[PDB]
Amino acid sequence: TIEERVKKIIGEQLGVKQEEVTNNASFVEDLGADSLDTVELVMALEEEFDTEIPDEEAEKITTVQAAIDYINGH
Amino acid sequence: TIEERVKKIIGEQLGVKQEEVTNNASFVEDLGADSLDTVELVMALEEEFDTEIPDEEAEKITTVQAAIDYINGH
Amino acid sequence: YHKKVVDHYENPRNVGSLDKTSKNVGTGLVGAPACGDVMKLQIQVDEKGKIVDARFKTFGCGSAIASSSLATEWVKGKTVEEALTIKNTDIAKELCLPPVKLHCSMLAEDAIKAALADYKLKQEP
Amino acid sequence: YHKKVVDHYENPRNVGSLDKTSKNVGTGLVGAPACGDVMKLQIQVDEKGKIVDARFKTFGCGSAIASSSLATEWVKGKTVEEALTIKNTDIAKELCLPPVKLHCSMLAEDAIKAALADYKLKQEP
Amino acid sequence: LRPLYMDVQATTPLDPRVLDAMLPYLINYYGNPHSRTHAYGWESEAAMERARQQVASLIGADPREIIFTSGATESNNIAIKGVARFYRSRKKHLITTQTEHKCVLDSCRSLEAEGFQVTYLPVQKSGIIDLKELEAAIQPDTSLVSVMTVNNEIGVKQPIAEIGRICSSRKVYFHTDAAQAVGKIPLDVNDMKIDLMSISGHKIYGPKGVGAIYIRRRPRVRVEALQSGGGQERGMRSGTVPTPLVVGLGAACEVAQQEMEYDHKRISKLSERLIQNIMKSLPDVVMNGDPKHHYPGCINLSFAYVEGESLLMALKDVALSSGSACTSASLEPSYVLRAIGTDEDLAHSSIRFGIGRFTTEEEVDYTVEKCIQHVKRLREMSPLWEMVQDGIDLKSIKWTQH
Amino acid sequence: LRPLYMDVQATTPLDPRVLDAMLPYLINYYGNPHSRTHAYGWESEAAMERARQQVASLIGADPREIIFTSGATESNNIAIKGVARFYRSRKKHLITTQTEHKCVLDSCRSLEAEGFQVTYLPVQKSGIIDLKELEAAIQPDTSLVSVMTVNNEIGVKQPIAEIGRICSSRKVYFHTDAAQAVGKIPLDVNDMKIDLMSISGHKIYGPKGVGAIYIRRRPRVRVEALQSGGGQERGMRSGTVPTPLVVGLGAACEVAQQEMEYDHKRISKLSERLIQNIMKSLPDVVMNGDPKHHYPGCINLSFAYVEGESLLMALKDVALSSGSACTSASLEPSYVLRAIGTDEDLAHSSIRFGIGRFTTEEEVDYTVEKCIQHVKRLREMSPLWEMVQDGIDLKSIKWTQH
Amino acid sequence: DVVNVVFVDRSGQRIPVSGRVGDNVLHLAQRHGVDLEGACEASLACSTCHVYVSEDHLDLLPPPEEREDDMLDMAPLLQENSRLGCQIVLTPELEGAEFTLPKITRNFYVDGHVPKPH
Amino acid sequence: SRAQVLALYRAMLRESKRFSAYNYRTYAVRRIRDAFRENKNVKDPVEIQTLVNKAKRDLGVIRRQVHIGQLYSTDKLIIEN
Amino acid sequence: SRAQVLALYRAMLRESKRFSAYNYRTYAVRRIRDAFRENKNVKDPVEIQTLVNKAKRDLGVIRRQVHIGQLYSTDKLIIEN
Ligand SMILES: *P(=O)(O)OCC(C)(C)[C@@H](O)C(=O)NCCC(=O)NCCSC(=O)CCCCCCCCCCC
Ligand SMILES: *P(=O)(O)OCC(C)(C)[C@@H](O)C(=O)NCCC(=O)NCCSC(=O)CCCCCCCCCCC
Ligand code: FES
Ligand SMILES: [Fe+2]
Ligand SMILES: [Fe+2]
Repeated sequence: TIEERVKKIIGEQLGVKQEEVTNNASFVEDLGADSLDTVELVMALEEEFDTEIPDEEAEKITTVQAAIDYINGH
Repeated sequence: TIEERVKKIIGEQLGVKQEEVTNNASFVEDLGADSLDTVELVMALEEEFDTEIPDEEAEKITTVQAAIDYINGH
Repeated sequence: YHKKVVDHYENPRNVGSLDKTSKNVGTGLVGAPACGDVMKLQIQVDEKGKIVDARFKTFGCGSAIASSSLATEWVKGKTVEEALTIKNTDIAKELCLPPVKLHCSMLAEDAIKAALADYKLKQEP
Repeated sequence: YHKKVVDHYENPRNVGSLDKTSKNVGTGLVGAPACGDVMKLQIQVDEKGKIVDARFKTFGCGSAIASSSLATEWVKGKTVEEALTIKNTDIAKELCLPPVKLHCSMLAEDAIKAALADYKLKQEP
Repeated sequence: LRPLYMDVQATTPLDPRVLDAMLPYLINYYGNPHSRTHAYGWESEAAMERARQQVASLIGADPREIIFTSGATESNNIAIKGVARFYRSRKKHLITTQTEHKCVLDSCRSLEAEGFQVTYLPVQKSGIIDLKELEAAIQPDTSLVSVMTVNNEIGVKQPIAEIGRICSSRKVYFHTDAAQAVGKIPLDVNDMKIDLMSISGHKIYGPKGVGAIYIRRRPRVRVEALQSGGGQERGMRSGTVPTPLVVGLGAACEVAQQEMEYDHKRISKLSERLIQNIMKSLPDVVMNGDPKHHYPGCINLSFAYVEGESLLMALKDVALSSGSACTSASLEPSYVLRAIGTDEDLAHSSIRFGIGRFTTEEEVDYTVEKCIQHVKRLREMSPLWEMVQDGIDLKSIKWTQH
Repeated sequence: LRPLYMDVQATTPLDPRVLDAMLPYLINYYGNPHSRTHAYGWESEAAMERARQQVASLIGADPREIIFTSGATESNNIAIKGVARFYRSRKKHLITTQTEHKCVLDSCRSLEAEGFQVTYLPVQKSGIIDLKELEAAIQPDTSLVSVMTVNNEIGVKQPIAEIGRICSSRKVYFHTDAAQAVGKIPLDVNDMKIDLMSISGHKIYGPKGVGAIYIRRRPRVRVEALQSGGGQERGMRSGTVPTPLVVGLGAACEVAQQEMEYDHKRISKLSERLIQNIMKSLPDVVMNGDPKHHYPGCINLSFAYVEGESLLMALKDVALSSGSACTSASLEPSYVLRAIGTDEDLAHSSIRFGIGRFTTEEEVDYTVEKCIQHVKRLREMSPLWEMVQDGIDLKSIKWTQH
Repeated sequence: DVVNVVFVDRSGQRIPVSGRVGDNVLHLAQRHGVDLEGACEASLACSTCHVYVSEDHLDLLPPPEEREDDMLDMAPLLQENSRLGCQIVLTPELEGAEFTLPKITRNFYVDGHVPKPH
Repeated sequence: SRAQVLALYRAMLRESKRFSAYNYRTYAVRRIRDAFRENKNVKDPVEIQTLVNKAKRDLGVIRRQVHIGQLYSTDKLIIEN
Repeated sequence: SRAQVLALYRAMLRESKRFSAYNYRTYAVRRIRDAFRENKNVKDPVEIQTLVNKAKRDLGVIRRQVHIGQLYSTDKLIIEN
């Protein structure tokens, strides 16, 4: 499952007890994360799902749904 | 002049008094040079005329005419 | 560390103890002079005069533990007279002990002699 | 090397010689005590008592050559009394000479004094 | 796979910043710094002076007070022997401690063979000297007092500032061996009243084969040089100064000055983690040295009824050190643990753990788990542990030696 | 643009093969070679022994006879002072030459300050000692004879094998300073009957801050250690052995053993070229030292009527060296040129050219051309040259000093 | 204004000297044929004017400056009563002062060479 | 400067994750994260500019050391398994 | 083996010409050209194989040192102008 692994890394990277990672929770407002944490979450996503997310696509990844959509599409 | 420069390096690389360099003189038989000298002559040609001669084309360069034809064509 | 010493250390033979009280068991507890190595070796001798079981417990370096383990299995199967012929040179030659570790083979031989002496001391009327 | 010393060594001023048999020319040839530096400074004095020309030739280190060149350019234009007031401290201060190179400024002053004394002796009845 | 490194007291890995600083002088700037006539020499000299200023800035000294050496062994030799020989005509007595490093102790012994008198001060159970004992031990003909800043084996910290105040009041030169302290705890030569100090490059993530000694200029301390030659390093250490090595030492000192507070916080956290996790799972484990005056990066623990070398052999995947006599090339028992009053069998049971700039929590946890398992196994093998379980006192045993 | 390097006698650039050999121990294998209990120490110890065998193979010795040091200065100090102090109870006399290096000479001077008698043998005008003079100078209480293999300033070669034969016949320990000879001319300790030998890493394209001393095992030579400590290096040099530096030294010795013949043939050709081209264009240029017993890589020329420092300043684009007192920090005249009988003004005019493994024919001819032009320019500036051109003898001048 | 001092040379010979107030010890020794090197001529660069001062007068000199102390670091056979002779000036308090020449200097003359007077 | 700081942080992390040696890799990652979080609330543009320049120098050092350590690489540690 | 030897010779020359330092570049070029011409008449295949293995090791050393010297490069010599 792709989105299961996406939620797992988001939970591991942000420390949200693997239960607040919904399909509409934002990284900055809902979850507790700043810009550096977002950078690291993007890099962790890149490491698990082997790829090279460009800057434009990385800036669009602000929610769990956005991350899931990018990983599934690519 | 392209072939003038080709003859100049051939003469410099082989030590032939800049007068033995002609359009049908071979590097091994007519001029005095071994395969190592031929390797170095090819590399010198590559340096002067900026290019990357492949192995197949380098093996075809046994005469001054062959060197001139390759340099002029490329 | 030589591979023989490493083998004996990581797979020691006959680690344990034997009931001190039993008539047919000798216990040898010895210590090294210029270091803290302490060896306890116990043997069991049957009615025929043959050593059927042996155990050890060693407080000491890896070479000491290897010497103790090697001395135990070497002791198993022999008689008292044969076991009295096990010198330290043989133990050290088998384990490839350097000069600084010769105290281990010396202490192992001392433990063997102490156990054998304890046994007949027990076998005296 | 300090840049002033380098400039004087790179572009020396008034290298050459003068007719030492002439009445109005004094020659000073001096040497350093603890090393091989040798200086020859010559000056030309006009009828008014003013120094109109100066030359030098130096066997020595770059600092010595710079000191001699600077001494020539400072000696041109002055009188004998004014030239008697140039000091090795001034030469060393201008060239920024480290302590080990103070022998150069000392030798340059000695050369100036020797040339002036030579001229005065030549101008004696 | 390679084992984990927890032996930072023995030596440290080279910091990548230090290597980056060194490489240009190993490739292009290879000139002799003592060549006075050309640009290779000039650039080498400039780099060497830059490194001197970096070291002086780290310890709060003037750059002219720093002399480069080949290591803290050479620095200790220079301090002790040079001071003692220079003031030989009036002063013939030296003071040091029983827990000093071997270079200091052997210099003092060879001076005793040279006619000097040496007092070896005892230490308390905590590993700290008694200021009353030092004050009573100072004689009118005392030349030098040598006390190390951080002990390399148990990590206790001596009261350097108090010792320096006492020495200054008594007009005695005070030397400290700071090889294990530089770049790890704050040091100020003027605040402490230090007259000489030894520094080692490879204890502070710098290169091996280089060191430095601090020698006070005001009021002037004199030493008699041990290495004869052309008069390099103000006449006190002849020979060619190894420009890449001294550049690396200077870069390491700058990095340490930048990183000390963060490093100390991290290491203190890691050290408490290691100590608490070991003690909460293993009975009969004691720390050697006093926690109140301890550098957390050097942890010396005794595992009762288990021999230290056997434990080390069991911990094949972790690089460590032990004070047991069976790890000595000459069966030397640990004189530091003897000096602090440790009983001999516990001294044979001591293990030294090192936590430095690059240690990870992952490594600490792995070491703790392996130690717990292997101490349990070796205690199941231990006759001393069996006898203790049976209530038979170990002191009362009549061991049959030979 | 950077100047050309022709100062190999002062120091050499690092060979890329040596750097390639060193780097793994500066990155990954950073353990202490004296750590007896883990794999980092074991691998460091193995690399050190490999390097020791490499050095011993280069000089024809058993590996057990090689002691690693911090350089040839330390090696010379160890040889001279250790031998003299160890045999102090019977032998009180030492022999060396007037042209030796400063470390050897200063060790002998400091020994003269602790009661020893030292004889400084004169040399002939060729720079070669007189064997009859040495044989007459040997006393029944003579301990040590020290003569360097290749002079660092004029490049003359002493008859080392003959000296060793004489010393063996007289039962006198023979030491040679081979810092400028190792890896450049053949050396065999047993054929030459050498008892002690000094080696320097950075003179043979190895790293700075490392060296070695050969000490003969059969019959045994003893020294008294100068550096007290833990007993490393068979008790003769305490301290941590710098594994990267000793690995580099071993690699450099192996490379020199493989490349010596080719290097000597090329260097000899280049040296002949430089000397002939200088002499065919400049009058009044003399070579210091005898060509018949000369190492071609060290060329010492005197340019009459031109001061050496001024010539060096004129050659701003070439790194060179001079014997002039004006290049000395204390105005020291050249004692080597004094010893071979060079008149002072010529000694003030001497230039040392170095030709090594990396010198090119391009560089040699550039140096020759610049030298010719600038010597002509400085002679046109020279009052001595003017006086000579006028027939006024320089010896007859009554110079007015002060 | 006459200061009477004594120079002790390497051989042990004692040389009485009748100096003056304001005199310089190096120049005063060289004027009287005492072989004190003094290469740099009181420029504080060579350290070869090194002398030993007698204990009864050492404390009567002005204390050395750190430039003098730095140059003394370079002098072989340094002692607690070591001074640079080129930095010492004669005062009436220095009556009877003795200056002993050290056996060697910073510059190497193991062949026995003696530099000409400066 | 926020975009420049984020880009520099990303570049530092990505290049530091390419360290061959475990100790250097873990240390560089931790240190960069701790330093950027430590200086999160700085206000003075001069101080921010200084920190940025220092970080560029550190990134250069990291690049060179990563490449050298890839040229000279050894086996992995026991805990990396 | 002739083609293999010629290819090895070409690779060694091509990479040695990329040395940043003048001394190393000139030395490596001259040394390779002298050694290959020196061993031009060897006949024992064992000796040829040994020489080829040595040359491969040397080529590896040259590659690493060229890259490191490009990472740490200085100005040119006065004669390269
Ligand atoms: P995000 O919500 O935008 O928040 C993050 C930032 C920093 C972008 C934001 O808070 C902000 O703009 N704050 C203003 C101050 C600022 O810019 N802070 C960061 C300054 S730059 C900095 O801290 C560099 C630190 C470099 C450390 C290098 C470590 C190298 C280690 C090498 C080991 C070998
Ligand atoms: P051409 O007519 O083909 O003739 C040339 C060859 C060599 C191809 C031909 O003569 C031949 O095959 N001869 C047989 C013997 C032979 O192969 N000789 C060469 C063997 S390989 C060799 O000599 C390798 C030398 C390596 C030198 C390394 C230099 C390293 C420098 C390092 C600087 C830091
Ligand atoms: S004369 Fe040179 S220091 Fe006194
Ligand atoms: Fe043991
Ligand atoms: Fe001069």
